[PDB]
Amino acid sequence: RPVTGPGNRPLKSLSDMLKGKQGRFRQNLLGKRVDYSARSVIVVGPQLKLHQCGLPKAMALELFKPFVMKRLVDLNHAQNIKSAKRMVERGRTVVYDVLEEVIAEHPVLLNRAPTLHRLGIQAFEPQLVEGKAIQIHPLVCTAFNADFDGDQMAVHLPLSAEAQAEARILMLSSNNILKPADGRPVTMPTQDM
Amino acid sequence: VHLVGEVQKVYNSQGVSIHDKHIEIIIRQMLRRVTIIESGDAELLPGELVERTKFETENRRVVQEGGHPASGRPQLMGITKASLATESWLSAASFQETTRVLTDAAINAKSDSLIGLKENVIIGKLIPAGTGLSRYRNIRVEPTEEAKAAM
Amino acid sequence: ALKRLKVVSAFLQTSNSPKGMVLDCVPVIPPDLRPMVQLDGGRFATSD
Amino acid sequence: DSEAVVPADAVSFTLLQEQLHSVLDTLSEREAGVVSMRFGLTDGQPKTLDEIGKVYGVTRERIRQIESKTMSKLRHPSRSQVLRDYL
Amino acid sequence: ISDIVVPDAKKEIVKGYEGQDEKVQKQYERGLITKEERTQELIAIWTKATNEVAEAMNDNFPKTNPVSMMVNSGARGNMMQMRQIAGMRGLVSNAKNETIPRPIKASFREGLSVLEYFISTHGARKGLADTALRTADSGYLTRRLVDVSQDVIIREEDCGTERGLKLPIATRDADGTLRKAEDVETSVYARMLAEDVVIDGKVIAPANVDLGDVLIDALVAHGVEEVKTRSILTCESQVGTCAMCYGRSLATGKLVDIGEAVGIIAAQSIGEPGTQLTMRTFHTGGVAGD
Amino acid sequence: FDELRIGLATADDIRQWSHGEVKKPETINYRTLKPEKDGLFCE
Amino acid sequence: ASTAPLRISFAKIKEPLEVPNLLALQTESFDWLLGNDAWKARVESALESGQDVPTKSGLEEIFEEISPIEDFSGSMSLTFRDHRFEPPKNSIDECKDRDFTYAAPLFVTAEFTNNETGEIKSQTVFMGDFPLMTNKGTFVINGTERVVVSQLVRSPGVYFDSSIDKTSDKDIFSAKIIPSRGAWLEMEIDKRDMVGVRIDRKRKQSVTVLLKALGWTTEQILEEFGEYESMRATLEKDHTQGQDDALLDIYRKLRPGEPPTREAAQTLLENLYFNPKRYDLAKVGRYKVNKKLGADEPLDAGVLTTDDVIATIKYLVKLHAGETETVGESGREIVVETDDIDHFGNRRIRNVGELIQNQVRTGLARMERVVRERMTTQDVEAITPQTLINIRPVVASIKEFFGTSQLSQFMDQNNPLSGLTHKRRLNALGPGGLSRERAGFEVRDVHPSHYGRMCPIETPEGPNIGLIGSLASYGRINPFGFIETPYRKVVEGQVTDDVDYLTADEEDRFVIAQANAALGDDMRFAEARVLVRRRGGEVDYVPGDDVDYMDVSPRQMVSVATAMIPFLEHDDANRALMGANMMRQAVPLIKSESPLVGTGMEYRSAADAGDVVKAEKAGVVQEVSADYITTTNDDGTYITYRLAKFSRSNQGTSVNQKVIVAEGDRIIEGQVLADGPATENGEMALGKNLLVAFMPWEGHNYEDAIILSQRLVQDDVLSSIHIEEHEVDARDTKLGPEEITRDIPNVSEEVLADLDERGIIRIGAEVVAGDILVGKVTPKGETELTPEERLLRAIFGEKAREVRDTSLKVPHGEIGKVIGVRVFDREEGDELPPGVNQLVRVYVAQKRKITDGDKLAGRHGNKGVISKINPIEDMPFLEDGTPVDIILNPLAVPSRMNPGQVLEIHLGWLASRGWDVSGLAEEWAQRLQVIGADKVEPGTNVATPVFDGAREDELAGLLQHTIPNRDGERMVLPSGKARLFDGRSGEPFPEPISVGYMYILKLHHLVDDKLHARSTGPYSMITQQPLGGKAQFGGQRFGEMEVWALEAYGAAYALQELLTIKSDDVTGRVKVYEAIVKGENIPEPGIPESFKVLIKEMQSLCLNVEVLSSDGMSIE
Amino acid sequence: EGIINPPIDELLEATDSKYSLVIYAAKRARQINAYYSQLGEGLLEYVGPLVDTHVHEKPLSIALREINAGLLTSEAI
Ligand SMILES: [Mg+2]
Ligand SMILES: [Zn+2]
Repeated sequence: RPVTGPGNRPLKSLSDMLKGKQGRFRQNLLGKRVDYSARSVIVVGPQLKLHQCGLPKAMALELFKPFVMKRLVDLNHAQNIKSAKRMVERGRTVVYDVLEEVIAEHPVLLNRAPTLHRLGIQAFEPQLVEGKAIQIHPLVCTAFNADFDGDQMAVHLPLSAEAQAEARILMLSSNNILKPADGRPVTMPTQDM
Repeated sequence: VHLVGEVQKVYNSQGVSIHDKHIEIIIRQMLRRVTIIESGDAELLPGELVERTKFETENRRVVQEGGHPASGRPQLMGITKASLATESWLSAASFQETTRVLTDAAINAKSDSLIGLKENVIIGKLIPAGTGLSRYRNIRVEPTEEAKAAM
Repeated sequence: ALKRLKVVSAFLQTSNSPKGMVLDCVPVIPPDLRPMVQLDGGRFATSD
Repeated sequence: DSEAVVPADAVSFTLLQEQLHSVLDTLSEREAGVVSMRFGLTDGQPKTLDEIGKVYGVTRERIRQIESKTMSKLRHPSRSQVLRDYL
Repeated sequence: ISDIVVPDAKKEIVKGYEGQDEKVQKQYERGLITKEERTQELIAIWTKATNEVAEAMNDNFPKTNPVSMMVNSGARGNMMQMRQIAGMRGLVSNAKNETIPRPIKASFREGLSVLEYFISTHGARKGLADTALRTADSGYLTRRLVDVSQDVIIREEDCGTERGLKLPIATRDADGTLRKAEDVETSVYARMLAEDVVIDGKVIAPANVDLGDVLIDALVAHGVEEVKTRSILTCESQVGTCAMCYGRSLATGKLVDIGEAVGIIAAQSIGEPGTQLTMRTFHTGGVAGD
Repeated sequence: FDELRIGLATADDIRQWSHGEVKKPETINYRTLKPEKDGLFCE
Repeated sequence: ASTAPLRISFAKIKEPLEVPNLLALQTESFDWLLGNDAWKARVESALESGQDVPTKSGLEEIFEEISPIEDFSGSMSLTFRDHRFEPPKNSIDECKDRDFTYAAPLFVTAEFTNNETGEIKSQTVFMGDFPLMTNKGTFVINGTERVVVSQLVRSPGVYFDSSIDKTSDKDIFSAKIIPSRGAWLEMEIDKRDMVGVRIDRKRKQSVTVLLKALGWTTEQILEEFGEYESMRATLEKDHTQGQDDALLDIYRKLRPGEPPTREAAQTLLENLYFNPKRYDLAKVGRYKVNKKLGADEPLDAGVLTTDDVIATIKYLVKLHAGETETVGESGREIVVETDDIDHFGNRRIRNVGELIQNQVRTGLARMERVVRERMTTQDVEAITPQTLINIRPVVASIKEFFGTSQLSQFMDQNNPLSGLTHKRRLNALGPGGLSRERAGFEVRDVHPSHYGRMCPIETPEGPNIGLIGSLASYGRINPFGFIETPYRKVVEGQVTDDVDYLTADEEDRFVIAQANAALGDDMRFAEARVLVRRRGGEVDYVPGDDVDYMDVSPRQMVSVATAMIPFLEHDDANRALMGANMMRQAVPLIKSESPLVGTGMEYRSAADAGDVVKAEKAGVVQEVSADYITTTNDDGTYITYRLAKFSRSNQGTSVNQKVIVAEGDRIIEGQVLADGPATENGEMALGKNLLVAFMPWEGHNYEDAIILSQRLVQDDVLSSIHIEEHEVDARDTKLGPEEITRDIPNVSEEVLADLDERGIIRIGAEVVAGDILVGKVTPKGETELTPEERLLRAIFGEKAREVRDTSLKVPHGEIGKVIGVRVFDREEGDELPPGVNQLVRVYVAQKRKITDGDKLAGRHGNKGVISKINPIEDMPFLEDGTPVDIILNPLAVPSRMNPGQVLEIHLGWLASRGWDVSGLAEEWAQRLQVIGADKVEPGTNVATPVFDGAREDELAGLLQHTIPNRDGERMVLPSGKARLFDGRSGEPFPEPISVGYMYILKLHHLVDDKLHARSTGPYSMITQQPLGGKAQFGGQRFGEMEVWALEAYGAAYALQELLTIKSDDVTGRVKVYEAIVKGENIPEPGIPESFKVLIKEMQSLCLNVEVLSSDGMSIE
Repeated sequence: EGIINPPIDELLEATDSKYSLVIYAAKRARQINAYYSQLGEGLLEYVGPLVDTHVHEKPLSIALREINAGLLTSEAI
């Protein structure tokens, strides 16, 4: 019998912390939580182009807080850094204008939970849009195996110049037309068009 | 051929189509080790799994030394055994059976060379695949003289 | 005999002596890695 | 946890340090030095007045008056708009 | 409601079939036939009936109706879904992999009866459970494949050797003609010829060129029966595997770059349709281990 | 970061790692809420 | 008469039996447990009616089961004769408001009698508060309405299993007696051609040793058992002989290490089984064992006897021998056959009464142990019932059940249907039962026995598929615990108006017909050919007068939730399951509207649900108002019902209750006076019904996404209130007391503008993220001012004070108008937990309108997120100019195999525009005329029962005869499709489009709850990675497959930042934030922290994990 | 005015590989980014944007514009 301790459950052990599904190896070294990220239900946007994704104003503003603060301080909209933080927390119109200015030409990696194959993560060009649900291009949906019954897709932010470089060149949505399983088109779904 | 055909017909029965190279790479991975038999001159144990490259190196060494080579037969083992019986214990430890590998690695006192991917994701270093390779990453950048002459 | 040779030779080639089997001093995890953090409400939170 | 350094607070404090150092540099060299010693902007231990009046070679009261003048000058609306937002 | 038009002949054909069925039941009531033989003949009879009514409905529906347009185009659905929407559902699996004697004779447009709905739910719940279990198993398989397949990266531009692999370019050649292989794409396309090929004394496919539609068609027309394609199995590279042996990557259409992680992509491709497979034996047949 | 050598930890090695010795099971006094002396959590 | 609003009925067959009280399962079980007036009234009513029922209540039965304690001298005894209740001190609303468990006192009379004293001393004792159940089947514990769900389990008894072993090449049979409480036993036959016994599966042993150890002799054993060769072989191969030798042998095998003792071994054998306390077989166990083994009237309650063991041995060999019919030991002839466990005769539900009774039983057992210890450690003449009994175990077990237990589940008050379905669920998961890991293919699968006893359609679709299922509509619980279903009686082919309740086993013997079968004008069957079902779930027909029972209502097999769906028969099983699961999430709206087309049964579900407020007396209303309604019965009693108004439910939704009755109208008992959430005129109303047209529309409705008008946003058609409740507690800490005050430190003057005098946000003050709700300040803290802070304060002359702000602020991303605030003060008479001096809760309520992202769905498993809300003019309008309120993708219905929604849409259109059929002389016209649904005015709802709906001929013929809405023309063509003009471009669409009214629901998967974002926030402690969740600003997880996918791209640098800079590196995060803010390029990532944790941990297992470099030691 | 504005084919044939292009454009982007943040030291080694730039721009976009223009060259050590 194990050392039950309180009697409700066996006690954790030094080796138990280093083993299993919940162990360190498979839960805090190969898969980690990450800052500069978000999640929200996805809706269909047909007016988008193949390389575009719609980020709600709240999510876009919260993801890009450092960049929005730097832009606000540089444009004299906010006096100092702390005033810029107060302004972005308040949520005035100038903050959203700066956000519209700053997000452009900066990729974000949309990612769905199962991520069965390498097309599960695809870079996109963000685009501010009202509402609170991500707008996604219908063509790239079937690569994610993402229907619109109800589905949440995580958005991750490449920070370094190298990361956004890879997202611009490698992980782009428009350079992954062919599915790697057998080299056939996957970015032309068939439900409606 | 048998393995590729069997798995391909299993997949095709529904309608999906996977290219044969994807299967072939795994099938090569399974067939990598060889079971040593008649381990007389090679001086190591008989009847245990050994990598193909190590077997070739030992055979070349012993034939150069003049001793007759130790024979061996190819052995096919599942993916799980192949993954567990890997040089890098820090990758096998990350795999399903953490306790056993750690005990045998500690007893063997084997140093884990960081060549590989899963071990280089643990340490937080750059994976040696894609943009993380040495040859791609050592390049330096500078414009041409005519660009500076223009501006 | 094959298994016995495997382990005995693995110990022979390695410089570490077999006496490491029987530990004499038990190491202790650093306290921050087994936190007894203060919890609001006068309660406590401890690791096993 | 509570020990984790909030990056927002850390960067705000670093910007505060930079702005404070620049504002002190705006003041005269001796005035900035004496006020910094009086408030330990170079070292974690501020030196009281007569303790400032040993390395600088001025009296415990001369140092007091110039420290007061530095406080008055810093309280001027000129070098206060930037520091007000930092609290 | 009027889009889905049930075939008119359905009632007459099914009442004929049920007349034959009740004749068989009558001749079973006297003991002239064993119960198991009754089950087998009835299962065959109703399989024939459902195939025939499916054919009748397939003939009935016009090409201009919405369901035909959205099933023929490849948009969504399958012909069997329309079969069980318009025509009778057919035989349904009993619990623990058996078959019922009285298969559902009603389509979803007419509406199932009570017991018909119950015996359909018997299979529906099993299908959901099977989907969940297959998803979990596929995930575990993908993890194992990705782990064993790590550490195999492309680390050489071209192989040092010339040995290759023999593959069937064309098979099932009818009399007096040459027919290409049915599954030529998944086997030999996107591979690399180890050496040139000469059939009429002239080089047809050069060495180290990727194979497409035009080249394979030309080689089949010239009448060659096999081909020697370079592959990773025979690759002889001092460091990992070379790019030339692996051939062109499939997501880009071009020669696999040096340093690309081919093993991870292979494992992911193998494990991706594990959820999609969902194939199982329809019935054990009363024998285990066969 | 070149190699993670692992092996049996002898008593001498564990003594070398240690910055002291744990002599008590005490964790924290019930009133001052501070770590005790020579027990667990000792500073 | 006036029970429910008029609803035109399309049903074709009359129903003899009315639907029972939908909540009988909970209320009657708890009445039995309490043994109050209701249970004994029911018992005597059944007895005078001749119906069987347990005459002994639950609490008194458990008290009487505990015999008086006898010490080693047996001198003393305690008798617990009678138990009684007192009225609860706290009213239900009071307990809900002030966080008290709704309980009542329970007393019992304990009598002290000692032979040595020869005196009897009687004194009443009180064992604690007993959590009581309100009339609506909910336990209000700690202010939260809990509900206890019935638990499916394997009933105790014998179970025989037949199996095939590939190695043996022959059949293998096994037997197992499953007790209620005691240790278990198994009897395997011909494992290797010999029979054996598993005594706790301790060791290998034979049957001969067991029988010899008993008093039964070898001669009589072989005389009885000489007709079977296998057991004769077992006998002769057994060398040991004699009762003593076998007994000591089995004792040695069982408890090795000590010499065998005859008396000790015999006492052990008596204790393990023959003792009545260790092997307490429940009444159901004996009841089913005597039937299975065929024993004629054994002991009604008791332990297995040697006769029972020998009978089981016999039965096992008869089953193995191949004989299928043989005489039962001390019983009549009985079929010997293998029994499958999954049969619902072998499945028993532990209703709430039995679960609470088991917890009370273990508590009383602990009490008995404690008092026995006290007698062993107490002196005579100082022992009284008051002092001896310790009430801690009973109260601490009945309190440890309702909290921290799987069966006592948090109520989900999303709507009345969700409440009902939560009440009626039969959760197979729980203690002492089928757990999640123990699930297999068989248990999840449906069985032919689940007909009227369990709904096969509806169940959770997650990993626990089929393990949890709702009780059937007509199901009733056997007193033993099995589930009955009613059936009408048939005699000489004539259906009688008599009903008999059959369990899962009694059903097998008979042959049951189907309710949908037609009947003639006379009570005889119209057609000789009739569909029936028989033993084993067969569907073979039996024409003519041969049946004896038939189903009483065609909706027997469907639960309450599934019975709501109209045209269920046309939907696939999977989509019906999804729709049933979806209907338990529709939120109540500002204005509720009952379905135009639906089952006829929503009224029963609504009324039986507790949300509606119905009258208890037949009087006249005297005062009608929003807060309360007053009624005056003719007798003279005055009763006023207080209507809840905008009070937060469990899920955070309003429970506003409207009023229907007028001033002077008459009332009958049970009539509905006030609706609840999702109700209208006493009818369930989970959503609004929208005019729907099927077409793809510019890709907005792609892949099941939904397009709806701006009218729904404009007219508040789909709008719901959502009330959030967050509270703070002014606790007392070591440094001092935290103070709730308006004088918050280090703040501006405008932030604390709307606060009250004591620092509480006023009522009706709109708030946003960051707004102060209640202002609180820490007592103090050891403040060491930093040099920069010191200089800044001196320049500005502001005094930093030890008191530190800890005020409550609205969580980020929130908005709403405050509606109420409650304060509980320690110094006041109000009681609080230790330490908390003051506790404040604030209600923030917002009127969430339908918007993009919010999830929407219908009844038939068709769900989708709103993708765009076009203006009213962009909608494709109909010929008269009426825009269609929603566009749905046609691609869904054929592939989803749920054409029932198209039928619903057509019938909704037909209901919206009335119809007139009189003298048409058509077949469908005749059917409607005799049904009575011939002349229907516009707008009146229509009822299509679940399996007796409107036939397609009826719908077509009605569509031919819809009332002309305007200008004498019908807009929908006979085919059911209409001309739709494009709103935007203007030109008509090329071909007609199917239009009509669909009942759409607003789910609780709103986008506002799902939206979460994080620049940088809180971090975890043991490992420095970001922590999860939305309430704590948590970063999304980058799982193993994510890093695999990124490796597949070859993107190493993005991975390197996603593992090091963006988490798990303490030095890197401050640096990267600083670099981003200052514009400097991102710095080089360091080593992660989790790797350092790993190496430190593995160093703590005596593994000297040394990080070394190629050239000696490495730099880190 | 988009991420796809510099097409990938020209850059790819200029650099002859895809990962090489990523790392080399990233190095150039880091160089221009650290130039823009000089704020006064004026180190001679640093080189600013060779192509014209907007008032507000991303360093990586200008780097990729330079790669497409072809006036930039690389050389492995
Ligand atoms: Mg989905
Ligand atoms: Zn090669």
